[PDB]
Amino acid sequence: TFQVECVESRTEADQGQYGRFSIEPLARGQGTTVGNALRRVLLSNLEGTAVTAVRIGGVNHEFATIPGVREDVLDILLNVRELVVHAHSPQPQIGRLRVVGPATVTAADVDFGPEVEVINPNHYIASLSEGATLEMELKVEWGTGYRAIDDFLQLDAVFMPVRRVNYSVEDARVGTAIDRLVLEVWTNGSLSPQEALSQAASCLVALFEPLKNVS
Amino acid sequence: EALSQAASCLVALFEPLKNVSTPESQTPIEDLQLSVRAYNC
DNA sequence: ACAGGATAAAGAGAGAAATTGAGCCGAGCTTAAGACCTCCTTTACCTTTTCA
Repeated sequence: TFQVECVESRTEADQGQYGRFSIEPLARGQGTTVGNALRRVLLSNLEGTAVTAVRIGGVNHEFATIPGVREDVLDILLNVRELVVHAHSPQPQIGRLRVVGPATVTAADVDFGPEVEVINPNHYIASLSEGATLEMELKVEWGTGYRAIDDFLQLDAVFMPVRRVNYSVEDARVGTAIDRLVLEVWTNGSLSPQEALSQAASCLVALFEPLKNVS
Repeated sequence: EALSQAASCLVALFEPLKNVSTPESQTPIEDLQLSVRAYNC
């Protein structure tokens, strides 16, 4: 019997949200149990969307250049691996970019479908000079956890909605040994930290439920 | 039964985090129809 | 060390004083209910002003 209270919530400019929760009173040793389980589930067992592959018109390898584009293929790939998207359908989607001329290519230029929302609309991707056309095709998939790899260039997508999890255990002794959990959650903005916390708790409850009524 | 009790404790531990995260009394005393004396006091 | 001698300063003996506490009382004191007299309020109806 405890009470979870969001002490603080923020929305950093990069659209990355932050939250801190105080959970108390917890019995001695339960703070670490809850904190570690929540951290593992949040960072490893939440679903999210990320750019899995990309095709660029004019190149064929990661170590290649694009005439008139300040960055090369590698810089664009790294700038796109951190592009944050959120899909409303379990079906993989394809977005198309075709900016041209002097321009700063940001996330807003990607023509995703109605089912894909770019969390940060101004996310630097490339900088085109005069008489340059950047033709790009991005593929968005549904996955969990950072996933390194072994036509379309395969990418090491970051499916994680949650960016960072920290927890600390204090002592709320009034006058036994009671504990208090302080949980800090940084999310990339695709989910609020309260939605990420709710989904992590749902996964844990679903894991521990069948271990109760039989064995 | 210890495995069952431990699982029950865990489920009860993570349950609160699953989804947690009258017109007559507003009447001004003028409508009480008090005596002018009581009202004024 | 031990014995004798001189002395003053500190105990025992008693009653008489002064307190003292103890019972046994009724005089002082408190409590509660009811009645009961000033002071005040507010009304209903006026009279008495200043003015168009």
